[PDB]
Amino acid sequence: MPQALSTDILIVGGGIAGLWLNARLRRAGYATVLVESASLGGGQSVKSQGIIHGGTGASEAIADMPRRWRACLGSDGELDLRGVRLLSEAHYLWSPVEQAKGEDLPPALRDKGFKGKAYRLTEIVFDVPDLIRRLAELAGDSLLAGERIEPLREGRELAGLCVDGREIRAQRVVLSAGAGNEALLRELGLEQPAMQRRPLHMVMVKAATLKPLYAHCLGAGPKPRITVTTHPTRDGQSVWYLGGDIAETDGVARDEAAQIAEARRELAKLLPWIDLGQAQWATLRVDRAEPAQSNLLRPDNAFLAEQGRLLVGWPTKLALAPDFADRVCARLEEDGIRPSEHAALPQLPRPPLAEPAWEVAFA
Ligand SMILES: Cc1cc2nc3c(=O)[nH]c(=O)nc-3n(C[C@H](O)[C@H](O)[C@H](O)COP(=O)(O)OP(=O)(O)OC[C@H]3O[C@@H](n4cnc5c(N)ncnc54)[C@H](O)[C@@H]3O)c2cc1C
Ligand SMILES: [Hg+2]
Repeated sequence: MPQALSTDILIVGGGIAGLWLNARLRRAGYATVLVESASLGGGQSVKSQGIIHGGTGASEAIADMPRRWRACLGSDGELDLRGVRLLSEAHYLWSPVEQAKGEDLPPALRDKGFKGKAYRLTEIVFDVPDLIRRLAELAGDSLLAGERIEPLREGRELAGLCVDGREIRAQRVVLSAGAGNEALLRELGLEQPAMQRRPLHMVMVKAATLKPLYAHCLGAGPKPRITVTTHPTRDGQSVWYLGGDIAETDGVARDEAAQIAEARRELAKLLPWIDLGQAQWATLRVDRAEPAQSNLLRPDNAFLAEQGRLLVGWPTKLALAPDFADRVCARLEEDGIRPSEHAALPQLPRPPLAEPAWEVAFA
């Protein structure tokens, strides 16, 4: 028998949404346990491009995100993320806000061959592994590696969970397990809220010759043709990580070589002044985990649902993790749930941190 535990809020899943919420709750005086079955940040989060989007009824929530995340890096934000690494102070639009010129242009667009125009946004780009590291620090002793989860009932009521045979009692249980939310819901005998999986086929290029770039390339059409972010590697090279429309439906249908070949064509057109002849190339397939369209959604918002003492959801964007936290805290607030008194947590087995794919795919 492992030592039984007691807290206020028990969170399942240590990606950005669970970790951010955990940090908010602890800051507000709640006791928590956060349960992760693999590595923290290791589903979608560390695989994101790290861009904090900010672009109004439903669309209000997203618009305020860059300001909110920025605040956290200083003295007066909703979390203490001071000393978290930004990859870039700005993300850019790139066409054929501020119009950027001369040495205000991103390094990769300073070339004389750069025709067309770039626009600087308030949007920010975070080093996600370093973000996750800090949120794990803010978690303190709440963090628990646990693989196998069962419900802990009191009649029909959900009193907590049994994690690797350990009973953990809690006033609420929150499922922030990404793609794992579906099977956890089934484990509780639930089928709502339903989940969808929208795959991406992301491309990574690694070379010594790359110059920093954080941008959506627009042709015609609302959506980015490609989305570039630059990621430094431990050995002193960089990696350009490519999302956008190249990583969507037709990218998904292309195999690795066809997807790489498509990526080479497009970089030769858009950034011909950067020699990729010595570059290494890889791709990455990953599913976005979202509420199904069959749920009651507001689009540019986090999604949350509940059944009894169970709260469950998805941020939809990494950007919107603070909105996911707000939605949980307003339920707690409306329901009158306050911090109670609990024994200190013992020593617990701790989940590992995830590495970014650019360190694993080449190194
Ligand atoms: C390629 C890509 C690029 C993206 N780029 C951006 C971007 O630039 N900007 C932006 O705002 N958003 C972006 N997103 C969206 C963003 O990544 C997600 O919305 C967000 O990271 C999801 O956070 P999460 O914590 O809900 O999910 P996850 O990060 O998937 O975390 C879920 C966690 O739960 C754990 N878990 C699963 N099952 C169980 C279980 N049974 N028991 C215990 N733990 C479990 C997992 O191991 C995982 O760590 C991107 C997504 C992808 C796929
Ligand atoms: Hg472009």
